Amino acid sequence: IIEPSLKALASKFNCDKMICRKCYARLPPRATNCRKRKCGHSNQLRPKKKLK
Amino acid sequence: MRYIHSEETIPVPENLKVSIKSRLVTVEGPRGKLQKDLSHIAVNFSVVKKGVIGLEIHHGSRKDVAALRTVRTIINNMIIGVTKGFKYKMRYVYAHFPINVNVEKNAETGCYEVEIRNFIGEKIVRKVVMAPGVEVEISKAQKDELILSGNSLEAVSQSAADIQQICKVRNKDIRKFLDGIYVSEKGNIVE
Amino acid sequence: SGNKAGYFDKLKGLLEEYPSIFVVSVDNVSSQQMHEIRKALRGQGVVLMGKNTMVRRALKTFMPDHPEYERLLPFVKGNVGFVFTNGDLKEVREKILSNRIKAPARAGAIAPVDVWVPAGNTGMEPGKTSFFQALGIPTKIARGTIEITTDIKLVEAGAKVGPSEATLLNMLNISPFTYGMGIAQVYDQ
Amino acid sequence: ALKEPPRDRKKEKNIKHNKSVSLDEIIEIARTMRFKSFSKDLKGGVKEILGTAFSVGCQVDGKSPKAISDAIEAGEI
RNA sequence: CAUGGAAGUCGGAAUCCGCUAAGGACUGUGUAACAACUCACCUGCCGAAUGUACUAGCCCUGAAAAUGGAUGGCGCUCAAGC
Ligand SMILES: [Zn+2]
Repeated sequence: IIEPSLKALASKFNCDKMICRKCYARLPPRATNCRKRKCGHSNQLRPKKKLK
Repeated sequence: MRYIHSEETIPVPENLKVSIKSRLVTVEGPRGKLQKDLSHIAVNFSVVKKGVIGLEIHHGSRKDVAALRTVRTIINNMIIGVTKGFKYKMRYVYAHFPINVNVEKNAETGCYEVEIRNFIGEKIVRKVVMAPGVEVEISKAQKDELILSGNSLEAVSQSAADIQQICKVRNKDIRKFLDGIYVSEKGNIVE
Repeated sequence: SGNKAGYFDKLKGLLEEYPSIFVVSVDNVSSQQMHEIRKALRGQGVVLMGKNTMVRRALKTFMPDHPEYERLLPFVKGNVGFVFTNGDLKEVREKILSNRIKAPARAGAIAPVDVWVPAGNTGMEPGKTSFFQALGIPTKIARGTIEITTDIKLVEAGAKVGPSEATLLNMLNISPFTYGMGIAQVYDQ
Repeated sequence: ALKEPPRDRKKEKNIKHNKSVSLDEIIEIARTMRFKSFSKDLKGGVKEILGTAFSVGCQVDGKSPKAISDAIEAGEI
């Protein structure tokens, strides 16, 4: 098992992210535009699917 | 639209000395000395008062003015580092396989080296060498901590990111396998 | 800004009718505390504080109604209130000083003075001993009551109180904070 | 307590809004027990508070509990 | 009203008033049920701008074919481009 606080710390780096709908890039949680250039800085973002 | 005058100021405490020549900054204080080169930016440095440094840009564009604030905070970081230092902390997160590390001493030069063994039960021994001026220690306050300290934020932070990026899980669901080493706290040596 | 208009006429009307004005410097005091002193002083005097009146009292200085208003302009800095009353100076000197609450710590609150737990018997249920072991305090359970054999320093003066100790301070009814009304200099007294 | 007849058991499962009561000094008489617990400048404020307190009952007939309290035309005591 | 228990926060149906500058019969967390906690709202510091929705100029994404290759060539960046 993993201590609850440590699991929260690790989740920050690989669980709480936004995903662009055009190039599947990882984005910060509060982002509004993709940073990559090949998708044209699109603003069609969705949250990263949770584990359940 | 070009802005005529944009100015910023940096205070300097009465403990250290600073000298600027040909856009080459040298900062020296109680805890050591650092140098940075800013020859790629057109800035005019000046001494506003007895303990205030001024810098400004004339007839700059919107893109050019943006770099003015970037320069100000970088030099302030240099002043803090030479009088207060930096300190990073890291933690180990594992489910089944314990993670063993060995911070061996100086290898006939100033660099420190960290050895990581038994990551998710693999037979690789993986080695990373820190930048000069950075010292790595095993914490005794409590279990599973790495403490990194030094004078310059750029060297301390980049070396810390090197350790985190080397422990990666491949061909697995990363929402389930949270194994790895992560950074958890940033601060100064003093206070 | 309907309530904004009601402040302008209220301030000018009340200042002229009462010849005596007393200033109070209240800061970081619980809202409920103002309720009881308002109820205690409900019969005589009304207390009312709001945002700083940068030009609202200065307008009262322009006309010659009170040449002494312009003398009181620089005294306002921030979070300072005014009291309108007709009573004597001596009776209102300590009237608003009542009901100083014993504010508990807020998980990191700076203790101005060193806090110590005198030797004694807590008397509570011995199921809470896990809280004591967090600080590593030597405790012996006697008659179902946790007893501190030797005094143990909680936190040094001027140092941040530990989150476990700050919670532990609540059930011990000891805290470094006591919140009360602050009295500022009024009319060059 | 001023409710329509008895609150018989097994009848409160459905809607129980049939609690209409008259609006008179009977409610005002019950206000004297509280005696304006929080200021209210004696029973004058308490009467307005107690009068509008039973907002569910909607006072009596056409009159509403809010209108009676809003209209400052009744005697203090 | 509901009820082994539901105190804003299982659920069903209404949304008033005191005191104020402000705190909702409440947007969440949370208790067997209270609590604790969050939000909303107001106050202290600062010093001049700020928010949302639309129009069209240059630039970018959309833009994948077979011998080696063509603004005529070299080359050109406050142009030697518009
Ligand atoms: Zn994208």
